[PDB]
Amino acid sequence: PVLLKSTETGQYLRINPDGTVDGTRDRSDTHIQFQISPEGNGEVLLKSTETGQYLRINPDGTVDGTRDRSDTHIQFQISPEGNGEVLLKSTETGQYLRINPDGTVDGTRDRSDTHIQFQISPE
Ligand SMILES: [Cl-]
Repeated sequence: PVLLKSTETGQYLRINPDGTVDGTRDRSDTHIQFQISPEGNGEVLLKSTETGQYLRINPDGTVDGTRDRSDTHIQFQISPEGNGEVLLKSTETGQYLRINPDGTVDGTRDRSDTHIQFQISPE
């Protein structure tokens, strides 16, 4: 498993069993563990290790978890950002995953937003 941490706020992405997605600094939470798996030849899915849910950025910018493997909004591209940092971009909507300082998680098309930078680390 890997962890997905917001560089700016030091919060880890978490998919809760209720399907909501938020950020936490609780390193002991089992729900911050992810598996990155291939989808076709150029994309990835980001799946919760403990709940089996996939991260989804909806067209309206909300971010939640789903187990619907047919959903077209669970596909991501990971793009290097210099240093050990990456952006996590929805292929379908062109939105970047963002963790806000209040712990909410959402999507934005603004590539200059400081809250879209992530560091991926083995657990
Ligand atoms: Cl905020």
